[PDB]
Amino acid sequence: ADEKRLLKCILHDYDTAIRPVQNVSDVVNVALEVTVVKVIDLDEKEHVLTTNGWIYHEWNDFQLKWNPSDYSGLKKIRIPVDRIWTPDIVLFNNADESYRYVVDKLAVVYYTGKVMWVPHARLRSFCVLDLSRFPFDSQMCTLVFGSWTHDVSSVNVTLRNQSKVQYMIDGKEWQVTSVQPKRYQWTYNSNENYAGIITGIKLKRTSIYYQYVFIMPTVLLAFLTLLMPFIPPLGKERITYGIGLVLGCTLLLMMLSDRMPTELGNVPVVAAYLAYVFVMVAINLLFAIMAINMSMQQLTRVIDRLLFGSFLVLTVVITISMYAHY
Amino acid sequence: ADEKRLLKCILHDYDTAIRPVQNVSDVVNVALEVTVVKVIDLDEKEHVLTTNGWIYHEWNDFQLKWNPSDYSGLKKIRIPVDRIWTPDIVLFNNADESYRYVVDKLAVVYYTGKVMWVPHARLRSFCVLDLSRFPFDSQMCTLVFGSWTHDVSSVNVTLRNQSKVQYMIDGKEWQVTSVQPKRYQWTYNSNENYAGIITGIKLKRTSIYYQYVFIMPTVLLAFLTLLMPFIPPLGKERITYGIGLVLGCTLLLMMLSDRMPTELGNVPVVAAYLAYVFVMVAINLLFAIMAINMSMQQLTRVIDRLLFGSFLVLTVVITISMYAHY
Amino acid sequence: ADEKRLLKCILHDYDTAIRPVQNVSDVVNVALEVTVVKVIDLDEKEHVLTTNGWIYHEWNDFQLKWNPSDYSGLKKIRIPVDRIWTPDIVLFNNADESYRYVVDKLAVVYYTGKVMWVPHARLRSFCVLDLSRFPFDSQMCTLVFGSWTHDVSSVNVTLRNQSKVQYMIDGKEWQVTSVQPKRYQWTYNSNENYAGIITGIKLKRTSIYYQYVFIMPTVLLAFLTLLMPFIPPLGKERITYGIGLVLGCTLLLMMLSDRMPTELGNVPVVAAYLAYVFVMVAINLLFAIMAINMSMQQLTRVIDRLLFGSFLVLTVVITISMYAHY
Amino acid sequence: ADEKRLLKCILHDYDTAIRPVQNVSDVVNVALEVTVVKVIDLDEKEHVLTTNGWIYHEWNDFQLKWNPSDYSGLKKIRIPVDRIWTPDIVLFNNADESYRYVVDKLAVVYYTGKVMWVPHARLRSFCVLDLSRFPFDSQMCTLVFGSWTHDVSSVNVTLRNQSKVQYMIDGKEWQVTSVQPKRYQWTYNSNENYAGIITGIKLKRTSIYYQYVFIMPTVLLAFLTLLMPFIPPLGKERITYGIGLVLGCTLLLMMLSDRMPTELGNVPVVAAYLAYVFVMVAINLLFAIMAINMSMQQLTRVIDRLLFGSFLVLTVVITISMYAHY
Amino acid sequence: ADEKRLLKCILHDYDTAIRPVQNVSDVVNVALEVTVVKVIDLDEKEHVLTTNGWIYHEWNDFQLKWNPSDYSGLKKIRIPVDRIWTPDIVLFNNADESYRYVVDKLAVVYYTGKVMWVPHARLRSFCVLDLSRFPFDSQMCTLVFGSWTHDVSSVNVTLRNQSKVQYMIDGKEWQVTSVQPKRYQWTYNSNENYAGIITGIKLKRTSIYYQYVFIMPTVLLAFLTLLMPFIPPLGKERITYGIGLVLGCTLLLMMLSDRMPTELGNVPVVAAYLAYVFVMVAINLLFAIMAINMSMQQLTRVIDRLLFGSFLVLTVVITISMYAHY
Ligand SMILES: *[C@@H]1O[C@H](CO)[C@@H](O)[C@H](O)[C@H]1NC(C)=O
Ligand SMILES: *[C@@H]1O[C@H](CO)[C@@H](O)[C@H](O)[C@H]1NC(C)=O
Ligand SMILES: *[C@@H]1O[C@H](CO)[C@@H](O)[C@H](O)[C@H]1NC(C)=O
Ligand SMILES: *[C@@H]1O[C@H](CO)[C@@H](O)[C@H](O)[C@H]1NC(C)=O
Ligand SMILES: *[C@@H]1O[C@H](CO)[C@@H](O)[C@H](O)[C@H]1NC(C)=O
Repeated sequence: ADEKRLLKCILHDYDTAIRPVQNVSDVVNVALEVTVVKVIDLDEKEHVLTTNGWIYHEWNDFQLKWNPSDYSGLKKIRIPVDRIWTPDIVLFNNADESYRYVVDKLAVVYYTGKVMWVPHARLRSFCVLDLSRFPFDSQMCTLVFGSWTHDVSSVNVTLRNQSKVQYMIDGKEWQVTSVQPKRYQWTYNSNENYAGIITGIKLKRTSIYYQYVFIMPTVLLAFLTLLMPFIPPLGKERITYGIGLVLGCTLLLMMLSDRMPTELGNVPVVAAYLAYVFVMVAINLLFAIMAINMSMQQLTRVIDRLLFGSFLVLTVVITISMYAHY
Repeated sequence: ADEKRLLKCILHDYDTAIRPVQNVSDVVNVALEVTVVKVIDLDEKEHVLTTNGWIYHEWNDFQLKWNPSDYSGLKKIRIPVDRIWTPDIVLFNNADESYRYVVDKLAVVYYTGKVMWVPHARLRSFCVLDLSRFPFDSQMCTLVFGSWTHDVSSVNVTLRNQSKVQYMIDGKEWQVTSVQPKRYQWTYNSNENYAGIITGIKLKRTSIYYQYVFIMPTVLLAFLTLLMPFIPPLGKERITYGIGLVLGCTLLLMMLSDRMPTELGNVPVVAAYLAYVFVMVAINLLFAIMAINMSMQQLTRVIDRLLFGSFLVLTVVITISMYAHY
Repeated sequence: ADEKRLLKCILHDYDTAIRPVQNVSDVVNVALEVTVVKVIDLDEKEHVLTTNGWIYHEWNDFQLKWNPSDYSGLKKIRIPVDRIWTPDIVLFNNADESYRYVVDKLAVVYYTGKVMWVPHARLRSFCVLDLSRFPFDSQMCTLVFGSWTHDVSSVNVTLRNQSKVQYMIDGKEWQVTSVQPKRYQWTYNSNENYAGIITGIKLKRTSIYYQYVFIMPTVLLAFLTLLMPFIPPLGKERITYGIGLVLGCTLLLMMLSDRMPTELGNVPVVAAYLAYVFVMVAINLLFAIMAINMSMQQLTRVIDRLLFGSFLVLTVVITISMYAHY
Repeated sequence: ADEKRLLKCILHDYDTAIRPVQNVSDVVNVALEVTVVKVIDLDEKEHVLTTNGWIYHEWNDFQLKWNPSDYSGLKKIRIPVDRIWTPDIVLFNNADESYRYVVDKLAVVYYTGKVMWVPHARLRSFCVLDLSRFPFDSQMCTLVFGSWTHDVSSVNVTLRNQSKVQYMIDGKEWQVTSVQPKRYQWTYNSNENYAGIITGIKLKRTSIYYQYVFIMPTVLLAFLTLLMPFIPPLGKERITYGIGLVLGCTLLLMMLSDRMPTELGNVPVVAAYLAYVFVMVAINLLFAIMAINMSMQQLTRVIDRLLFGSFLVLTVVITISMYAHY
Repeated sequence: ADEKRLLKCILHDYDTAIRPVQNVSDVVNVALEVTVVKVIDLDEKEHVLTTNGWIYHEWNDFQLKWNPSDYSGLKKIRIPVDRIWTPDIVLFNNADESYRYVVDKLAVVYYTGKVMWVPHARLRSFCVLDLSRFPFDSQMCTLVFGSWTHDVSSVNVTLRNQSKVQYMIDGKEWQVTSVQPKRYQWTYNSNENYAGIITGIKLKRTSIYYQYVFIMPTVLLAFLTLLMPFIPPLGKERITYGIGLVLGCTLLLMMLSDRMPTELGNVPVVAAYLAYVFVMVAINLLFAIMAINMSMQQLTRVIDRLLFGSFLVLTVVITISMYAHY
């Protein structure tokens, strides 16, 4: 055939380690354009982001060079990567033990050595999450690419000439805002410098799950605690009501802890509000016990009325402070 | 022997990278028919679907050709895939890090190059699930196959001529309705175009587990809350009963949060009903507190009777709104 | 040496793809008998069965043939499978992504071509569980083996001449009853026919863990629920005691749903009894509420006495209905 | 160099399948001594033991034979296992799907063919646990090694001549008692026999975690239940206190069931004590209900005093029955 | 080209097993410098530490040598590890089944044989954690490297000449203090001796999650317990309040046990304080029961006043003893 002849005549002595350059001092302008097609998940327990995407490689090759006119056209040939040279561009903060690939076993070539190896992969990266806004958070994550082994003296990791990648991959759990990728000059040491590509993915949470699971039960428990001071001390249910709120707040705290991650910086607003209704319960149990001991003149009516007013105004201001996020 | 000499004569210089076509401009008509023999699971926590099945490959081969009359019949020979050409048809939204195979190490051949590579695999795909009807939902799943590396200019990914695949794989947990596969012409970019095969599996949930675990306790707590307004204010148990319902609703909310997935769009109907009975408990506890403070003329009888009637009508209408699904 | 000489002389041109037969129309009589030496687990959550065992392969080989008389005896030679032909017999409903092996890297040979390859493996299969009797169930499991690629026209998958495998692998968690293997002729399509070997493992549950965790607390909660009607209505404890039973039943339902699997058909007996004690606490709370509102002539004594009699007889008859299983 | 000359001159025709013996009837005396350097864990949920260690191989080799006198000394050469013959000695109850290795890629050799391959591995084995004494248990586990493929007619799996391996690997979670390895002749069938090596590791639980998490709360709730009969029937708190104990024992039962394994033989002592205190709560709630029923002559004082005495003596005798273990 | 001919001329007969030394008695001075760039996690459940980093390997190579002057410069060439010699330096207490690598498939070489292999890896090691100060702890962990197969007679595992690695890679969950690495001479046996490089990472916990989820609810439950002696015995709520505290403490214990690791030595301070609050509730319920029995002259007022004083001083002193950690 003809493709077999081309493979025989252009993979004669092509070692998979030799740098595909003519002049040793010259480098190869390896391009890159990473695209995320679907974000899988963002687990804050281990600060892992799992996003499905494809990485667009493109580099010139001095050794791969053939003319189509004598070889009957055939301007598109597909070569597996195991037989041609390959850049070592990998994601720096990969979560997986090994950097895995999907259909990264075949790369197209052109007559002017213009390979377009495009692996697809489930990138598992690390990003910092600011849970101060949690769950109404906008934790932007970063995907980073580059070569750990060789540096700018070997390859010039550059961005694609056409960077029309202003896409919005809207999902059912997150809304994704793509950020135009940039190039930064990494410095392994003082003498030598490396190259790197940064891309940004801004995640805005649009799922109702966390609101329904935390905000509604917590605010409604705060609602019952707001009505705590009304029960008369002699009813023998005031302290029982308070301890019931203790149990309910403890259950909500256990659930939130089961959900909210261990590796945390500042406390989330929902966790703070749950803690704050918990101390609400503590303080108004203090006042209920004081009132019942004093009952056995009865001026406790003014006391718990002003107490109710103070808790109304302070709880509503903390609630609006929390709501200002959304 | 005969098979050994046939292998020697037909694998002389068959590289595993060369496209098996005579004319370079011509393509190879690769067929496909995916069949699901047993669905394993559908985990909505990560929107993953695990289904066991086999995928049927069929393509003509120009190079592999022999006459059986001189070679003593032998119309069926079994060749491992590592020695012959192979299409890169893969599932687009694979959940696994790598696209794994089961007994995809041997493919049959015919004298007119008519290979029948039939891998078996545990396909792990992604689905979009409308949790509104959950658990009485019909979350359809799609399995999509195609070639990421090479495109229509290389292969024509086409459906089987005989598509009698109207089967129903009825399981003990899901009712599976097969959908006749379709072919869609994927467009990687404006200049180049690709091919793809999409199949559908409609999943009907027939498991008693979910409604037993959620609907029964939730409607039961709704029943108990419905009876709350009879408890006299002076009995010192109405508030205790209400806080007991608070604790029960909190426990049901914890179970729902543990089971119902985080990656959620609209709220499920069972979650809505649970939140609705939870705010029910809030409101009728408010009325109980107002009644007990007003007790210490006693018109609360008419008040809680009309209250009970209003909650009868609204609880029955929300319950029948839920039941309209089933 | 002599073993190296034999290997050089009898593995001259032995490709690992050629069918080891003299006449092409003739097939090779591959024997098989799977033996389970220790069952690991049976997880009903994903219908997975993990059993450790060994699979006995035995097939004649036309090509491998030498006389020991001129080769100084030596009737026992060990060959790794990577260099000899191997049947593709695999388990049809494997749960693992790939069909893995243990010490399946060496197979013995005889002078009259009687290879006795015996892999050991952790078989991970699928079972259908009739959990109506759960936990006092007898969920039988089936292990099925055969060749997906090649069929009866290639190999005759048969049982061993002697099938004395009537063993009982009694464990500390399961009673294992082996079933003699059977051969069934699988039909991939109308024109072609395949072969398969099925074996059965009857699993009796002898563990006390599930009993102690579910039946004892459930029946004792039902016991307390039975005593609820004796509490006088005016004691302000009947409603509190009833809601305490409601919370206890809710917690027990949480733990049961945590343990009992999602992929379910008919409801298990313990789950039915738990739902039934939920109904119990609901109904007797209804009657207690009616009694307390009616208290404010007091004929409720006859009412709750006949109520206790009716509920005692129905609870004991349902309890003996459950006990009839064990 | 010189080591390259050794490698060229001793790996001339070294096949990795030939048995390293001169006379075919003779066997090779393969020695072994497994050593555990750090036990990772013992999970009773799946009866798995994860222990880090190294396994010591030692066998004579006929083909490796060279004298240092003409070869400039060099008594120490390191050979990777891929080019040298190795025995198939593998753990008989391996828990992993495949038998994994750590730095089992290089083995030393001597001039008198005395290969000393010493792999390191995380052995994941199966052992039987007597949960009766749990947590104050001494569940000894066994590691068993041998050759599944070939038998005593091929290798004589023997123990090290110097077996001074009476070490104590004391950890922060388990007390490890080493047991001298023994050799047994495994019988695959009646005609042929195999070989095997047993080592024993006795695990004494010295952790305080299980005591603090189960014994303390269970005995403490038992302490509260012991004081239940003092509460007067008319105080309207005896029944509420009893149901609070019901909820407490239910919570401890849930957490214990979450921790205690499913694959269980006889009931653990802590589980038995928890069941005992739970039926304690049932019985004394029965007596409280009867006392309040007769409350509405009051001879109940003698009744609950003698009840307190009898249940105190039986509580303390069961407690000392538990304490006899520790 | 030039790199291709250099590779042909310098990988003529370079086996990947021969020690790269001229004199057999001489050793090769393999250097090492480990760097941790980002700690992932420290899971005390299995005493595992996951830290992302890179390992700096550097060794002389006698065979690998060229003169750049006649080879047109080219002072740095990139070579994959599969074709050159490699040290077997690995982490001694690796948690993973196999020692995995990231981009450890390419190593640079210099003209004076100064290979500078720099693998990157997710080190999963074992370290001892002193849970006494937990969560306000400083549990140091150790990473250790060395050669299990060959010893000092083969390689002199030395530390980097420039050890300016005094970096503080502070994260959002742990404050990381690097410790300058040291060299220790491991002794496999009496006759032979090995080498090893040890480095230390001091991990200070700065996360707010742990104290927020444990100490705050625990200290506030102790606070609520402290108010208990005020409730009058005749109010029929003191026993109910106490049993509510018992249930809350039981829930808190269940949550802590879910979080606190099983592999434990000394009890953590938070767990001890929780045990103290159980003792709190038990003792004050005992006194409450005694007071209510004695109520039916009333000198109990002095009793619970002095009880409050004694328990307040004991709780405040244990609280300040706990706070002395932070
Ligand atoms: C790499 O490309 C950038 C793009 O502007 C250029 O500034 C830089 O000089 C290039 N470096 C090399 C070594 O080619
Ligand atoms: C592929 O097959 C479809 C089936 O009708 C046909 O319409 C299309 O033209 C074919 N394309 C090529 C490139 O053969
Ligand atoms: C396979 O063996 C069975 C055993 O009786 C026999 O009935 C059948 O004819 C055999 N088939 C072939 C193709 O040898
Ligand atoms: C193996 O060694 C044991 C050690 O005493 C010996 O009793 C036995 O006879 C040996 N067997 C063979 C086949 O060498
Ligand atoms: C290894 O290096 C250390 C560094 O001082 C030195 O003390 C020791 O003697 C060396 N050993 C060998 C065998 O070179």
